[PDB]
Amino acid sequence: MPNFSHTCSSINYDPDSTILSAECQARDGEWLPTELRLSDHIGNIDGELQFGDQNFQETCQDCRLEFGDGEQSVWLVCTCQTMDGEWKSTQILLDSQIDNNDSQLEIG
Ligand SMILES: OC[C@H]1O[C@H](O[C@H]2[C@@H](O)[C@H](O)[C@@H](CO)O[C@@H]2O)[C@@H](O)[C@@H](O)[C@@H]1O
Repeated sequence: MPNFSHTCSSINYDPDSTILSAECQARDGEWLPTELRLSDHIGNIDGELQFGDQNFQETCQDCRLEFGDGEQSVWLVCTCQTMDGEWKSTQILLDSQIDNNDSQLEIG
């Protein structure tokens, strides 16, 4: 269902504190800024990235968003260390079971 793309603009993601910042329009038509911490639903699992877990940037580096053919989407890729200590590249699409209300930001 709907995502924070068209509803919000100026998608920012700091790789240190992993916080997503973007301006969204409220029901009153007013524009406000919102922040979100993915670490809450993203953790490391034997070298892979999955939803439901937490604490991932601590064991991962080079996190960066990537725009596809249409700037209406950005994709999250990060290198996460494995339990043996090896480094591997994983990928994950934020667009999915996540959405933002007109004036509030909460999972759908
Ligand atoms: O911050 C603790 C860390 O613990 C768990 O991760 C394990 C493993 O996947 C990691 O590769 C190594 C460190 O490189 O540590 C543990 O053995 C996870 O619960 C992870 O989410 C958490 O951040």
